[PDB]
Amino acid sequence: LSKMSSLLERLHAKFNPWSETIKLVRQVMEKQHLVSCLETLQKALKVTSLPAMTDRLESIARQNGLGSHLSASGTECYITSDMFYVEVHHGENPVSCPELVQQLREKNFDEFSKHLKGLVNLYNLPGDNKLKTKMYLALQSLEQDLSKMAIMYWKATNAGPLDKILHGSVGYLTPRSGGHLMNLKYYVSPSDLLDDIILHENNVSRSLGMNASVTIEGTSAVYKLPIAPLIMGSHPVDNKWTPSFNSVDLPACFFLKFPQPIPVSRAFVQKLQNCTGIPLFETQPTYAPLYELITQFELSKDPDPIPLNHNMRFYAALPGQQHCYFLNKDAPLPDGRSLQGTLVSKITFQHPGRVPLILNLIRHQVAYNTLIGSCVKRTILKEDSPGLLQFEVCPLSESRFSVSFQHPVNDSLVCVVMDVQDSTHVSCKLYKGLSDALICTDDFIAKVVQRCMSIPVTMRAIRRKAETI
Amino acid sequence: TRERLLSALEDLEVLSRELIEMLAISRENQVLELLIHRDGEFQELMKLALNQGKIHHEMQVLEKEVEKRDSDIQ
Amino acid sequence: VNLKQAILQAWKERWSDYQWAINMKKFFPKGATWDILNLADALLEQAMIGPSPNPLILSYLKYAISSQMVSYSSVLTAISKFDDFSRDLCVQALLDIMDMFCDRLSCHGKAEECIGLCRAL
Amino acid sequence: FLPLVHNIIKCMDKDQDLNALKSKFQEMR
Repeated sequence: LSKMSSLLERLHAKFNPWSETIKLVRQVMEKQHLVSCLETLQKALKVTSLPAMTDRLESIARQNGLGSHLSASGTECYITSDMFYVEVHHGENPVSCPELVQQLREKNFDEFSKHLKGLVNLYNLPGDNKLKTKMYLALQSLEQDLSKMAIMYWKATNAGPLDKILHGSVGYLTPRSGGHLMNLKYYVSPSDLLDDIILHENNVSRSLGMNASVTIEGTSAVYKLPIAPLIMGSHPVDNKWTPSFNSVDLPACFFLKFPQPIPVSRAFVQKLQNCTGIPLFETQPTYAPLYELITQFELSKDPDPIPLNHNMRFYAALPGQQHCYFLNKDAPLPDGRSLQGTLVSKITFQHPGRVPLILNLIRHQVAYNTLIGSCVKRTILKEDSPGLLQFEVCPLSESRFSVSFQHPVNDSLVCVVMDVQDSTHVSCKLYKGLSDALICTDDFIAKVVQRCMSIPVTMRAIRRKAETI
Repeated sequence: TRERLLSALEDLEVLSRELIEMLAISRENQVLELLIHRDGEFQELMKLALNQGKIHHEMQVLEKEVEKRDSDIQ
Repeated sequence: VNLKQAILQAWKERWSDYQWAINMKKFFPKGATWDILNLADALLEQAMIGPSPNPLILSYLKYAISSQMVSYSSVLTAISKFDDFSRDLCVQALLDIMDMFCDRLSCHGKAEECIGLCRAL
Repeated sequence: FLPLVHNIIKCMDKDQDLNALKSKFQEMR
């Protein structure tokens, strides 16, 4: 069909040729990614003979805007600011990264181009010359302190990688390599730990979970940051930080950028800000219902051309039974205002002292988002007469929500109120009428949820356990 | 099967040339499809080249045997 | 069939309040003034059960008061049977519903309905 | 054959038209 249309295009070229196409490309030149992807596609064997290659590397720099100086055929250096690296300012060449060496030795010039882009973004700092060198030094001190704090947790408890990610000081931390900055993994959702029962080992993927990056970024305001490692003396349990001043008032703060903005509620902003004065969003922007933002984050994880047009009526299909969940945004909280929140991408912290507290609040907000997020789905359940056991989620207190469903055996509405008090310790209470059939034991539901994943799922277990009895 | 072998090789050559033109136009998943469909075709043509190698062994001796018998019979 | 199933179908497919009124008429040929069938009781039960009141079934009850489907007496009794009182949001919703018909409370019917309004007050 | 074409691909990435012409001559061979 279209393979015969590709044969038709070849016939058209013959009527016209490959040489003519090359001439047209040359004329366009006179007037990156795809190549490397399809190059691995080809790679039964790799390019052995490589006459120039230097010319392509010069071209890659030209497109980047970097400056290339080459000493001999073997060594070529791309130099800008302190971002100087050589394939054979204020610091020694740190490492022969296997990551960069492997990509260059194999036919992946595209991957090398991405790595340079990362290095350029890290050093897109407004400050230049001496101011930039000190600012980088501050980032190095923060990295050393965060690394030590992670080491202390491992010494105190020999926890497995999963425990460190879910409930540990800092988080699984990978030290910065080339352009990539330090990544602290705040949370690994139970459903996504399982892929199509993954055992993490020390080989935990960079993106196999929720990850946050620590970096220095320029700010309009002026702040004091440690310019030397501040954990000179460490109390054996937890950490002790020697007081500031050393430090200098650089016009920037340390940041905890999140790759995908996390929807966060107004209550969390107050709970977090209690610990840290630094204004998170400073200029008060927009603040609408949280449940809408949670749906957008979940729906946009996988992008499709047609907007779901859910009307907050998400439909879920499960191995046994069919369920419809109404998210009920706009339900009044005790204060009389619907849960309202704004996406947060960057959180700024001066020192790491308040960081353990800030992360614990974030873990709770992320966990609540994941349980409510598991329901959001692209289901076209239209005219569904059989099954269709529908249940709904009204926000009744910041950090609490109620899923309401008809009693599985009897007829009265029964509601499970779940509060995300902890990241791994949501506490749920079943509300059932005085005359009703014992629907479930709170512990059995917990065991099924922990062994498996998500909350659309929790409702199935509640229905199945009641029916089995 | 010689005519079929020639045609099979010709199909690979013309489609590869058109793919080069498409790559010049490009600079996504259509070129990814073009690459993986070309993969199957030229890998089967590499198996036909392995058969051409054995044609330069067994089939070559067989052809020589027929030619030698002709002259010997005469 | 039951009033709970009809209200719950009205919640499942999102029905606006007038479409709920039409389909509620269609599901039940005898109107029975809707107070024999206890519309206010079922709407309050399935509005006040998922902690924070869902605005859909409250919109249904506010339409069923503002339009004269449901008498004020059945609403005042169904309000009286709620208590619980630990949730301020459901109580504020009940006081807005009372803010609708109070200061008016005019029965136009039999005298037994007026006595029922007296006991309901 | 294709191993020579793989060498031709490396030249095309490096630059090219001459390599495609070489592939046509290889088809004549």
